[PDB]
Amino acid sequence: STGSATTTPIDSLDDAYITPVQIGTPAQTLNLDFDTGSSDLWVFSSETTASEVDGQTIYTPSKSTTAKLLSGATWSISYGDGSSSSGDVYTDTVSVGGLTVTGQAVESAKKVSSSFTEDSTIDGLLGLAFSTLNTVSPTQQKTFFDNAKASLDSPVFTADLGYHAPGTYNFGFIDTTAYTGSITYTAVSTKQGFWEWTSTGYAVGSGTFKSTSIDGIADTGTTLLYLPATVVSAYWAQVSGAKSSSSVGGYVFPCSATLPSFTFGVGSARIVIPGDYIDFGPISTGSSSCFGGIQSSAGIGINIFGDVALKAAFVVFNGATTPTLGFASK
Ligand SMILES: Nc1ccc(F)cn1
Repeated sequence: STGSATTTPIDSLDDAYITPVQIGTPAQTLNLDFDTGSSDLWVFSSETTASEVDGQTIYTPSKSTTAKLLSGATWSISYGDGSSSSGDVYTDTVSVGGLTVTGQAVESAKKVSSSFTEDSTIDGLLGLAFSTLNTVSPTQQKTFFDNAKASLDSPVFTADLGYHAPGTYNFGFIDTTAYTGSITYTAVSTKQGFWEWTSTGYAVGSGTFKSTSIDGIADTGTTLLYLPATVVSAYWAQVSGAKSSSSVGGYVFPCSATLPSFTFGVGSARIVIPGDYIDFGPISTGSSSCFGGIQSSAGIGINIFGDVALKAAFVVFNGATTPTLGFASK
């Protein structure tokens, strides 16, 4: 089998991407944030504290003839932005773009933190990291991809995120029309539960490529590109007026600037992020100071190839016996 679904930026800055997902019988369609950095499929629900729901579409398990409560199971997750959610668990039928998993664990939120409530466009998350990170207790549950993998034509899922435009998540096949050149595959460590790989280096704009190993994760659920302080300083040094702002929480730059591209290495291959992809707009409404899309990982403990990086590429999440990651230009 295969599946294919369109993924769309939630706003004019590509702050995140949502993909429609059918849950239950009859289907209930929720727009979920596909997150290769986490491993829980959780949704806003009929059980979510009312004051914490503000415009999201909810899953109502009592209206699904295929929903079954997973007895005694609870879940609780926290993310790198300080947000969190928790609740109980059902199993139900989940479909993405034509691909169906029966008995998928659907984590129903009883509580969500303020940043989830305040985002009316995201009805939940669909985790696509490794199932070892799933938070369900006392019996850990598998991701949608892990459950579907054996049925797929090929044990892969691909991310083709758009810049200011729709894109595609495919399951079970590689669309060879969706990229230029070839796909370069690179090794993955699953030991932290992430799609953790090692970039071979970087360049800023038209500058010299620096060969240097940068261990990091391919994370569709993180908006920005988080890299070592040395790399980030080298990038922003090329932008007149750019500075690291403690008050704002990262590098800012004049909104009047035209940004240089940023290249990262995948083996001997190169992915070029156009400069415009690095502009995240005014720091506050009407400001002429703009927030940068490349930020230091120093206060994080891991480098993160988030959407800024991934949207410049066609990315293969290869769940073969030995998982790997593939990147192509597009
Ligand atoms: N980096 C993040 C932040 C929030 C979330 F839900 C997932 N990933």
